[PDB]
Amino acid sequence: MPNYKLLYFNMRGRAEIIRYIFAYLDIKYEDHRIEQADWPKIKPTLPFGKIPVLEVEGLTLHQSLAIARYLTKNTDLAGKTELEQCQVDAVVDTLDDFMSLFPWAEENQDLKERTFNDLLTRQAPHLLKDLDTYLGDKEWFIGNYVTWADFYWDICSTTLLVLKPDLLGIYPRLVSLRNKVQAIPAISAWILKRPQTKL
Amino acid sequence: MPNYKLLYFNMRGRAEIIRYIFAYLDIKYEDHRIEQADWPKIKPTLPFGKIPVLEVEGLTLHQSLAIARYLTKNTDLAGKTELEQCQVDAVVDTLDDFMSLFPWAEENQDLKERTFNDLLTRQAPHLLKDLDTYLGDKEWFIGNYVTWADFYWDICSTTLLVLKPDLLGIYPRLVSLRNKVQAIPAISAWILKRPQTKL
Ligand SMILES: N[C@@H](CCC(=O)N[C@@H](CS)C(=O)NCC(=O)O)C(=O)O
Ligand SMILES: N[C@@H](CCC(=O)N[C@@H](CS)C(=O)NCC(=O)O)C(=O)O
Repeated sequence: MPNYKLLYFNMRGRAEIIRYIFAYLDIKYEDHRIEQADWPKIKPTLPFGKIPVLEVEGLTLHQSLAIARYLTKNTDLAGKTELEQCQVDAVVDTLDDFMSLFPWAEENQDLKERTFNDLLTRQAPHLLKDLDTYLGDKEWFIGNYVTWADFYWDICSTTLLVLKPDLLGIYPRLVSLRNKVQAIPAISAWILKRPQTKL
Repeated sequence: MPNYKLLYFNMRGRAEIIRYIFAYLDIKYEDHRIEQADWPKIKPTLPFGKIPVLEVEGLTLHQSLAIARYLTKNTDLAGKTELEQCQVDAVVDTLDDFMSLFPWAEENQDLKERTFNDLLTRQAPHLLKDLDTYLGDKEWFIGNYVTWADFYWDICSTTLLVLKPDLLGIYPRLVSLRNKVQAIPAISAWILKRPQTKL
């Protein structure tokens, strides 16, 4: 129904969860991508000087997870009951907590590459085992229906595999889960048309 | 109506936003506080091995902001419309993004004290000016009614003032806002009865 304008860098990054939700709900929007070179001109015009932001009817929303949660309201993706909605939120928060540990902006490319290494080999196995245990034998994180938490797992694991290709080898269940998310038609189409980018 | 069991350390920390919401809604709950010494015994029994957690009818919820958002649903505290709910969420996320930068677990008490210094003197002014600009002359962040975003500002600014006492001197509006939150009867009562703790 309404017109949407997503603004972010030409990368999956923080905006990708929003792009998945739009794809799934078949909601049209302008996927406005900017190059790093353009950022300096744009940054000062945004509320809290950061992206992504969503222009909705001339109102600029910010914060990717706040926007994702807003787009999924009164939708099954958010979770059917209030208890499930909290569980969906908790999983996205657990995954985001981890991805936030990565020093993506680290200037020192030595320390960075060395921290990435620690994270990927020391902490990840703990996150993965709890996540695996949580998922158990359910079809999706929450149960028998897909939620935006499952989308987030696909989004997060994609970048992580770019970092450490063999990261998921010991977790077939987590593998099957991301495979399932990727098989959903609306997502498969998006994945194929989406710009090939590293992060 | 239902029985609640909050589990966390004896500190405001991550669980304080939940304690504010309970106080305001006048919902009874067991405020179970544990000492650091007990943590090792408890940690392995929790889903993702972290606190706070909320036991509701024998179901363990986790992630403070996921729980806070669940408790505030179908309540004015969450924001009246879907657009305002997104804005309330976004403010909480902006404030949490910042507080997360603080290396609270830093072993190296030199680096830590030195990073805290940087954050407090270089980044905070930027967060504070955007926050101030956002609030403008509204009574509360969202407008003419209190939301859990306002609670969060009181919670976050409390710890920050423990760090840098003169941090808010240049922002009278942000000061008036936290003073207003503190004047709400249910909050005033909580503040007075809550255990005096540093963080
Ligand atoms: N939690 C926020 C984080 C926003 C954020 O840090 N965005 C970065 C890009 S990943 C940004 O705006 N960088 C440009 C800058 O801060 O100068 C969100 O998810 O939207
Ligand atoms: N974003 C999470 C953070 C959880 C977290 O880091 N909790 C800390 C206490 S503030 C914890 O569990 N510490 C014990 C440990 O990790 O060993 C939340 O808000 O619940």
